[PDB]
Amino acid sequence: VFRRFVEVGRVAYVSFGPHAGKLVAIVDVIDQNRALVDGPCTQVRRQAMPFKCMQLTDFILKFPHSAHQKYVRQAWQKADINTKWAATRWAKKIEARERKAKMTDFDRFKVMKAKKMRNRIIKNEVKKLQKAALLKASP
Amino acid sequence: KASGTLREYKVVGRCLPTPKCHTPPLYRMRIFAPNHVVAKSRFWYFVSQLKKMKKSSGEIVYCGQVFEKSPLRVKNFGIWLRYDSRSGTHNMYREYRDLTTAGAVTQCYRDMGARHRARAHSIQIMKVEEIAASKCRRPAVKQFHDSKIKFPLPHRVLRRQHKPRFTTKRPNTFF
Amino acid sequence: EVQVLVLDGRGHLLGRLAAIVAKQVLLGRKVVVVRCEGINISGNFYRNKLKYLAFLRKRMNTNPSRGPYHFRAPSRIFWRTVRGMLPHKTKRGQAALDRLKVFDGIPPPYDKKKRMVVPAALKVVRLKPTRKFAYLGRLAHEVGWKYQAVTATLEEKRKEKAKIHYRKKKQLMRLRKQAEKNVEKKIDKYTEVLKTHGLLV
Amino acid sequence: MKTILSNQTVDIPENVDITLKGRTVIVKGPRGTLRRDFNHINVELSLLGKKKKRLRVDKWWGNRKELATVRTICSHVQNMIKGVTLGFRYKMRSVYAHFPINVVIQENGSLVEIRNFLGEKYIRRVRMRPGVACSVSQAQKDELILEGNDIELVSNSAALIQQATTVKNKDIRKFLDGIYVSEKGTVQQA
RNA sequence: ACCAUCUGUGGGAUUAUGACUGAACGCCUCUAAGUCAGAAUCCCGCCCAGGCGGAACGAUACGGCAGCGCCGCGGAGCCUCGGUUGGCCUCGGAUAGCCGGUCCCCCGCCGGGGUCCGGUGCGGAGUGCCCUUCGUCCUGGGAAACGGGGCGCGGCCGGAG
RNA sequence: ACGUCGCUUUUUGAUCCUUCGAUGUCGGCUCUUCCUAUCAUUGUGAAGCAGAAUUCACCAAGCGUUGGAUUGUUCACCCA
RNA sequence: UGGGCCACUUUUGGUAAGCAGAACUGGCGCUGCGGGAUGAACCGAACGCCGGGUUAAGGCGCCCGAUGCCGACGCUCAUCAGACCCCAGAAAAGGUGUUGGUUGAUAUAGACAGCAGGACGGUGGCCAUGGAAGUCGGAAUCCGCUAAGGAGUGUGUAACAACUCACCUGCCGAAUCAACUAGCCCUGAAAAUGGAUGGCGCUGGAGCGUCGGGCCCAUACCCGGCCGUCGCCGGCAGUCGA
RNA sequence: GCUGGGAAGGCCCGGCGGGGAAGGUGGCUCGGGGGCCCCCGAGUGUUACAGCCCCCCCGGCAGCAGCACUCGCCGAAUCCCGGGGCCGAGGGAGCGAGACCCGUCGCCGCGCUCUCCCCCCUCGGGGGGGCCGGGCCACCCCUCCCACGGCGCGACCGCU
Ligand SMILES: [Mg+2]
Ligand SMILES: [Mg+2]
Ligand SMILES: [Mg+2]
Ligand SMILES: [Mg+2]
Ligand SMILES: [Mg+2]
Ligand SMILES: [Mg+2]
Ligand SMILES: [Mg+2]
Ligand SMILES: [Mg+2]
Ligand SMILES: [Mg+2]
Ligand SMILES: [Mg+2]
Ligand SMILES: [Mg+2]
Ligand SMILES: [Mg+2]
Ligand SMILES: [Mg+2]
Ligand SMILES: [Mg+2]
Ligand SMILES: [Mg+2]
Ligand SMILES: [Mg+2]
Ligand SMILES: [Mg+2]
Ligand SMILES: [Mg+2]
Ligand SMILES: [Mg+2]
Ligand SMILES: [Mg+2]
Ligand SMILES: [Mg+2]
Ligand SMILES: [Mg+2]
Ligand SMILES: [Mg+2]
Repeated sequence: VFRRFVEVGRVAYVSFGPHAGKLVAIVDVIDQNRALVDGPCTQVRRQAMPFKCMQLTDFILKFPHSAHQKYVRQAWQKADINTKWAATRWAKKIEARERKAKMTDFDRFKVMKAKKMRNRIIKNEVKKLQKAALLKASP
Repeated sequence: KASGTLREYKVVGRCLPTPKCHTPPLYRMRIFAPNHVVAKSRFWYFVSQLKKMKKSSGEIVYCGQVFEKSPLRVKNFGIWLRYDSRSGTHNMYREYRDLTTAGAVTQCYRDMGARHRARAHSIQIMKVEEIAASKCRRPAVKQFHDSKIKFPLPHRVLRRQHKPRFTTKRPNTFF
Repeated sequence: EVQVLVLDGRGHLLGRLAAIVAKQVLLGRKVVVVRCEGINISGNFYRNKLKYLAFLRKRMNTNPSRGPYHFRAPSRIFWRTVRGMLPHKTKRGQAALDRLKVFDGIPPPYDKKKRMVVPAALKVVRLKPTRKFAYLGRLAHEVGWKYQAVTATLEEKRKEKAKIHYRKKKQLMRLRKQAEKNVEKKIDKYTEVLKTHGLLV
Repeated sequence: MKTILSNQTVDIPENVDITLKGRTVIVKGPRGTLRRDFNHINVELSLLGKKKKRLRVDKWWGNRKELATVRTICSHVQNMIKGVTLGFRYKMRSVYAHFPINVVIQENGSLVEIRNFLGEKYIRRVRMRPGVACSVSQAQKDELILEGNDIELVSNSAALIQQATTVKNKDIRKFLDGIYVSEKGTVQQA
């Protein structure tokens, strides 16, 4: 039933801690609780990291266990993990949450007006569709 | 002695010079201590038992923190220790995996406290050695020597239980 | 909050939920806990039943009519636990206790509402999967609660009604998505405005 | 000590179709359907092959207590396979010293009446578990055949009969009356 | 007045205990997960009392000015008690998994199965959604025009915990 | 058995903390409730348990545990 | 005033005592305040009346101020669990519950466990006797066949017989066994009104061991205001606009 | 600022190599899942179609307790800015004119003027550059003493 597995090369996304919000690559595994983790292209130098702050993504990189950061970066840049991660819906959701939080009062005003008009249009269309499906009478 | 995140100290000491012997020998010890003060205290405690030396009748010529040589290399530590249980004294040998020798020793103190109710003053470290995976003996460590190690995290308990404290959606554990 | 906070008692640990609710009612909030028979208790059922039987044995020897009133209904049991967590012998404590409403099953005033869930109290995250736990409904029924049957049937009927309502809600969302597909051209600019500021990925 | 993984595999015979609805295993075969959910055990059940049809039970980070549930689940599934392929037949030999035991099979073998156990007037009435059929033998003198698909239910019915036939206030080493399960086997012996 | 006569009752979860399947520990095993039988015990029933606890229902103040109920937001007001400062009108649930959508089979034109397709650190997301108040007057482009509002009348349906 | 570790406060001691500007001090009768370290009864396991009778132990205190001669007696013994 | 009492350590009588008597220091008495739910003596700290800040001991699920930390590592399931000096309850002895540790041993020349074979001859060995043929006992402990078989580990017979094990081999393929030890838990573990980690309750911990960051308040500490006292036997007769 | 004049680390495919092993790369053998070609699992090993550790003949470059949050102790080797809260006790400080409209006063820290040229804004008012010599340090040379540390070379004394 499991689809994501901690292993050598799995790309993890850090949720909290000093390195929160960055992608990293699992290099090695220790004691069921920590992993030697090193994300070179994402500005995380090699260090141990608990599994609790990791959220595995669907990307797996190919390199030997405990290889050096040179080879980790080589694999990462050949895979273009930055662009693929940007393409995924997870990072899109995170970006949208961030840009929703950073909204100013004027942007909130514009959002209110646009959403008001958009919901008016959509609701009117829904009423039309309900009429179309309501004009049926045949047992 | 209490704990924290232990740091290893090389402590070099000697007896004070006497007319009998103007060049008393120097002795080195590795003390895993919270700070240099406790390192010196534990050094004097240990050399009092090992040799006929005293803090007052001797002096410490050096007390320096030993940085980890390879803090990015996962490695296996075997710790020979002896400790005072509630009903005697026993020697133990334990296995750990850590990026630092001092971290392995801190793990040893925590593990002895959890498993044997032993305090840091009872525990008495007498050897810490980096050993090979083939030389490992405890299965809890031996099961991590696999180039194709792979496991999922089955039951991710939500740790942000109070943020939000009230919500309409029941949490999902599978991830 | 000034509104009435409604909690769905299914799957919540008894003490874990009562501790939150006591603070809430002390802070001037109105709390309504429904479906109190679905509250779990950690530890195995026979142990929990033994604990409640001991509470049953605790009574005033001289006159049991004055002694500890052992309330049998699950809602009353949860209410008593909340009372034990509250300073009920003062006026403020009595007001806080009166701000709370407890129910076995879900009455009509609340069965047409949205029910909140407290993650910090849920059995799923406050119990390891290997531990045994007991249902307040079974425990109360076996210690004297006489209405496990009627409540079960009424709850199943409410489940059927809410299922029909949910079916209609699904139909409404299907129509809403179809209407968005219809007026994509008309609302394309407002969609851009929403997207730039992060609503509607 | 949390072992990283403990896994065990069971081969499915060709004429048996096993479906996984979560942790609910549905085993279908020539003798019918056996259904059982293992929702009280947190495991990873998966079906692997296309011709072999292997079924793997995985348990990650299992300590000593739950490491033993893997073989339990595999054995229960193999019991389901055995039940839907060959069925379970428990042969019980009713032994008595003096008083013969009158065993009467009522409606469609779901009710067993023990009449003259130790020569008394009370008639024991035992209702077999659903889907379990009782019979009085023809090749044997005092023998009962209990046939079914769920081994749990079949053996529980056999135990019901055996514990209905119980001696009281007597030296049980002397009074050896009762019905005891002589052997446990299958139908069709395949 | 046992100094006469009459009446005195059912179920459930289970204790001890005996078993089932089945590992741990390629054998065994009543136990570890999951099951079974089970008692002057326990709990309820039957029996007694009936909450500063509720229900349904009835009648509801004169032969003289005399009371009252309901309808009007009908008006004018007095006295007294204060809180609050948008709403959310709802599947069932699982957590070693979920949710949404579609083509075939059943049961009366919809639901349930199976195939297929999607999403899943839940975006068909409560970290969410809906409404969003300065008001008018010229005055155009868009949405609309199958629309909006009636403390507007009359009718139908549904909701019983 | 020789030893050894406990529990209880239904015995008798040890002490004198409370009460001497007073807590009515033995026993019996009456009457209620509680404990179990269970005598009987329910369900059980065991025996040098064939049956009967008996012996040990378990869950267990719901119900019962009597009439009299002597004695102020509690205790003691007997008759039934 | 000349009745003292309590606590750490030392210490005498006593089975012991919230008993009786000594030494040192502190305290209570004579003392309030924070904490130990509660408490003469324990922990902190001693006090004029207030404001701000910060601590002590102790805590931070709710009662009840504060962990509503995305705390760390492990241990533990109790059908009488556990939960903090004084302290308000327990022992020896056990456990194939689980964990850690020590020591020893067997093993791809095939472990261990299961299923399956063999389990012999001198010799029904000597005394012992009523019968003791391996198995009631007193002594001896050898040999050959062997792959191995003990003049025997048990069950059994009056003795035999017949089963069983030591011991060898087959099938099986990869690790396995035993003896100790100390952590939690369980047994050991029984009293009277109904009742007590303070209660509620708590089992991805609100339990136990070892640690981190925060945070909470005492009459304590710092700063400031005010009152009074004490001290400087302080200053002022110079009102000397000349 | 100091440390091991920090430890590791990043780049220069680090180049010349050596040695080693597995948590064993590729390949090869075996047994399996996909229509004689791919994936999975068990053995061999020394680099192969991945890599890891140790030694160098030596490294070089940025950075340096890192504004890529890996692991310290501090500030004569330490400064600047901002926010929140509580507070306003005291009441004749003038040696000066001989006070008189009234102690904007003591100590401490500064600015301008009683000298003059200019520069840049502003319609007289603002912002700046100084204005002549001294030393001492930094640069070059060569130059003394002392303290400390290490290394070599002796004379004496003592320990064989
Ligand atoms: Mg089997
Ligand atoms: Mg008998
Ligand atoms: Mg009568
Ligand atoms: Mg049992
Ligand atoms: Mg049953
Ligand atoms: Mg006295
Ligand atoms: Mg008096
Ligand atoms: Mg009196
Ligand atoms: Mg009296
Ligand atoms: Mg008893
Ligand atoms: Mg009674
Ligand atoms: Mg004394
Ligand atoms: Mg005295
Ligand atoms: Mg005093
Ligand atoms: Mg004091
Ligand atoms: Mg106090
Ligand atoms: Mg206390
Ligand atoms: Mg204060
Ligand atoms: Mg407290
Ligand atoms: Mg609070
Ligand atoms: Mg105990
Ligand atoms: Mg810096
Ligand atoms: Mg003032």
